[PDB]
Amino acid sequence: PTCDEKYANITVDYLYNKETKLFTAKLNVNENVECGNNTCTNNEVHNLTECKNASVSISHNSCTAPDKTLILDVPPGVEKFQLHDCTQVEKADTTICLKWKNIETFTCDTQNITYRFQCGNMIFDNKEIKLENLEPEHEYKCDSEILYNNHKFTNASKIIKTDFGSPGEPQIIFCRSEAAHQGVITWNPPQRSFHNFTLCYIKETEKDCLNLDKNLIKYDLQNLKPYTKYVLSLHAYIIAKVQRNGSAAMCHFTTKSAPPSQVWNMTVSMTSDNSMHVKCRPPRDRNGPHERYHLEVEAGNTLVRNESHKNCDFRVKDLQYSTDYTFKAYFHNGDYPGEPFILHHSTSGTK
Ligand SMILES: *[C@@H]1O[C@H](CO)[C@@H](O)[C@H](O)[C@H]1NC(C)=O
Ligand SMILES: *[C@@H]1O[C@H](CO)[C@@H](O)[C@H](O)[C@H]1NC(C)=O
Ligand SMILES: *[C@@H]1O[C@H](CO)[C@@H](O)[C@H](O)[C@H]1NC(C)=O
Ligand SMILES: *[C@@H]1O[C@H](CO)[C@@H](O)[C@H](O)[C@H]1NC(C)=O
Ligand SMILES: *[C@@H]1O[C@H](CO)[C@@H](O)[C@H](O)[C@H]1NC(C)=O
Repeated sequence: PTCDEKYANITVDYLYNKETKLFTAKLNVNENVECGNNTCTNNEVHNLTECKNASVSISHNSCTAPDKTLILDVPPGVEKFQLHDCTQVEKADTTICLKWKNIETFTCDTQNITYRFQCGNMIFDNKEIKLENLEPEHEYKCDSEILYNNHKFTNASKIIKTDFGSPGEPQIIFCRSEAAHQGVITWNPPQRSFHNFTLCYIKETEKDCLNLDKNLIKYDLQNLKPYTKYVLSLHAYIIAKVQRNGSAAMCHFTTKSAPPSQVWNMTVSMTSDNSMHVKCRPPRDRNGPHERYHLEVEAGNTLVRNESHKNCDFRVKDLQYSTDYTFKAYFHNGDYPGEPFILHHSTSGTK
């Protein structure tokens, strides 16, 4: 057939010379072809400017006239594109973002420029791509190429590593309280890589948190309130490109009861010449399960009266006249009594 017939579907490969900033067009043909005015030694058209059309008329002894007129639509310079890692730092442990950047202008129409990627075995067609649900602490090879009129003119590879993902959780051997103001937590460290621990103890109203060293596996909880339930939470964390907290292990205990605080604002007031009215306010810290107010009346370093009520209101009647009395009032929570509030008041009249 005609050379236009034999070479109607001829393909070209573009080879960039970084030193000259010029392209070579390699004609994809077996036989040593002849080119018109312009020479094509071997089967290569040399020194082509980027983004400029060149015409080549192709013939061979095996085909007749007309010659195959081939238009070389030369691509942009390879150094005008850069493969950039756009990965979001908060999601670096499970994601990859890659994007080609156009670092210098070129006159070629961008509508004929296509970008391809292969990450693992997934194939993408776009200027930028995103991979999600990646396993942390792994390495992946993402290959990419750029096409002009579906012809590859450049390519690159990017090897990416995924950051440090979620450690924890630690295992509690036991968390208990053997005292009223103290508690303890015994645990085992998690198998994953971590930087430190976080302990939080929650009571009814307050929540207190602490950062402990990664080396210790026991914590002595000090300065606790008697007869109160504490919900402990222990988790491990790591400082990667962002802080990553692991799962939290939970445990609880109620601290032991203790003697209550002293009763508040105790008063003794005369109701007659031989009778007193004793009243006080509840202790700030009851520290126990039940409620009871006790009154001890002493005279001459000897206990003369011992009364108890649900409320701190005592009417001490029919006492001896002209006698100095000691009034010891205290709360009893059911488990322990409180330190007595001591007041002295003497009776009037004469015996
Ligand atoms: C293009 O891909 C080939 C493998 O297909 C590779 O050998 C070559 O180095 C890549 N080019 C660049 C500049 O990364
Ligand atoms: C744990 O936290 C403290 C601050 O609370 C910090 O000074 C210390 O360096 C951390 N430990 C480790 C091993 O990173
Ligand atoms: C991670 O733990 C720290 C305390 O170590 C806390 O301030 C932060 O809010 C926690 N974040 C999450 C998402 O659990
Ligand atoms: C005790 O009660 C009296 C009378 O109500 C009051 O003036 C005083 O401020 C109270 N003291 C305390 C410590 O609450
Ligand atoms: C007063 O009675 C209480 C309640 O039974 C008792 O615990 C306490 O010992 C008595 N006081 C004295 C000084 O005996």
